[PDB]
Amino acid sequence: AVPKRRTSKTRKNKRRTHFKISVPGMTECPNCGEYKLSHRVCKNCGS
Amino acid sequence: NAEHNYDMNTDELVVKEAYANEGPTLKRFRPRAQGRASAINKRTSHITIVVSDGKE
Amino acid sequence: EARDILKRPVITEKSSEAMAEDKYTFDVDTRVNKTQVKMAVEEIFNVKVASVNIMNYKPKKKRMGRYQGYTNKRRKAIVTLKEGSIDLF
Amino acid sequence: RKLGRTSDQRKAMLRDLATSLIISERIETTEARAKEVRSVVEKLITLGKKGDLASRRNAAKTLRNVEILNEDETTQTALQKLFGEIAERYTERQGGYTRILKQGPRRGDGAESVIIELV
Amino acid sequence: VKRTYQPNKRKHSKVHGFRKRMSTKNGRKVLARRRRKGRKVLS
RNA sequence: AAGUGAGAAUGCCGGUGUGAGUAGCGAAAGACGGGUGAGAAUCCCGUCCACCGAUUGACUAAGGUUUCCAGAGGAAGGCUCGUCCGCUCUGGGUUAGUCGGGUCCUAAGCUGAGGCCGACAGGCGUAGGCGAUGGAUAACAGGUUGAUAUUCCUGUACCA
RNA sequence: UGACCGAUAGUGAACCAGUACCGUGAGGGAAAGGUGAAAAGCACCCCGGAAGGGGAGUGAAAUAGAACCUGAAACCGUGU
Repeated sequence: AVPKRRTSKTRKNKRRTHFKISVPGMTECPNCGEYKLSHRVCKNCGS
Repeated sequence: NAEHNYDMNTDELVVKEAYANEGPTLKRFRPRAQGRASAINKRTSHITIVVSDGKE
Repeated sequence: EARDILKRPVITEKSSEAMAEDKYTFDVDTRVNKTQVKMAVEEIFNVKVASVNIMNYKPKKKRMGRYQGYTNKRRKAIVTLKEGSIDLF
Repeated sequence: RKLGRTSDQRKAMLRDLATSLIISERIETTEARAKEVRSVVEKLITLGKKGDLASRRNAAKTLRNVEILNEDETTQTALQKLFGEIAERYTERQGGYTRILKQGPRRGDGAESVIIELV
Repeated sequence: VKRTYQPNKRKHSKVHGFRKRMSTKNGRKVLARRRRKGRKVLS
């Protein structure tokens, strides 16, 4: 129930290979000079 | 900073480097069970960002 | 004596409302009684006082601005007449 | 069907939302809550179309018996407005048709904010 | 549960104090030690 | 001429790691509208709903010792958030002849001039002195403040 | 006066010391020195609610800006 040995800087950086965030949809507004969320609306993004 | 000091373009700009160094951390304490107490750390960051134009 | 028993008067928003009911508040010494102040305000101001009320004040803590310290204790006394006028402002 | 709290608690909350969406036109809440109050509000508008005594008694089993309208400057008690104004304004095949508009997430947590207006 | 050390003003000035330590010779030696050390609080 | 050479003593002290973005985040049921602001699930007002219900109610005592009221905040602080605060900074707030005590009186005990006993230190004891948790002593109806009320004010009585 | 110490040394204490704190009590008992020659301690403009930056200015020096002489390892990052 307790780590027998300590992890290195190579085995610790290998586990953080999938630990990341994905990019958003960024549905560019038709004509308003803003940015609306995918299938959403904003006070600046007209479309 | 590159619009009043250098007065360059804005549409033709690209972020060159972008990192974050560590800073001084504060030490706190949390009372556990059976009288023993643990420790808590409050680390800080030194976010830095430089903007270029695709040329030196 | 009858001069060192009276320090300074209290000028706040509560003492200003007591002027309409003829009740002046003063800061006396922390060793006088409720009879020595009746013979010190009836001679310095020459006015026949009616009754007198006193109250003790404990010392406060301090402030982070300077360093850990303490405050001096004070003794308030509300003297009220019924024919005399004011002697301060 | 979806959940959230306990059987009784859920029921109570649902009734509150429905009554609050009948005397305020448009309101803004969460996604799941807006996708569950769009089936208990449309059924109430269907009972208001009939305009019979039986329906009126069945419409008082959900609508809260309070919330006296203050914007009408009178003694309107929800039901009257629903069986007089809301009912006398809809003639579509979707009875109490309602639309929902999605928006950005909240700051507190990550719940997706949404708006449900009457149509 | 009921713990120890029950606060009591009168009792605190009875078992200890300056009038109780200045009543015996054994308790008068503890007032000299603290004074020598430089303690800012004596009983 | 020496405090002269460090890799190990479950060695002493300080700083930073690994476990890991993992375990945990410790009493009631909340929902929406309006307001404030650079920023609101969390602050302010409103309506509905619910919980305690011989108590999570109201008041004496012990104990703690400004945490109480108002105005302004940069963080630190608060197991999230914060424009909020039992947190920081200014300036304020506790009124008694009758209310609790002190003062009168004594109980258990604790100290005692002469007086016994003891290498010394110091023990014990007679009148006396001290010592309440008990005895003896005199208030009510109302009106008012951002913070005090049998105490301030108004009427009216009682004790010395 | 010294083939004595020079901030983990020398007094427990070079500074806020018998002080923070710990215990019913007798008692136990820390950590913490250094900008520059002189505050000349960043006037002014730009981004931000502020904090903090980027120019400019003071200086021999600003990678000397009060986390203020020198700045070593463990540890954490970006480019190649």
